[PDB]
Amino acid sequence: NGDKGYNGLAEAKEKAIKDLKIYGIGEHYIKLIEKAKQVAAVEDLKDEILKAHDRF
Repeated sequence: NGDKGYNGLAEAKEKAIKDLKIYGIGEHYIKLIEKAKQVAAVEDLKDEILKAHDRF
């Protein structure tokens, strides 16, 4: 995970922030996915972001 040569990381980040935007997630958290080091971080961040969203 986090392979710079493959586009899997870029596609993972793309679909991750796609989900985020669907849930009305702001850029503050969307940037976290973009700054993710690896796909595992992308998945973990997305979840934690949506938890913070659902946390009221």
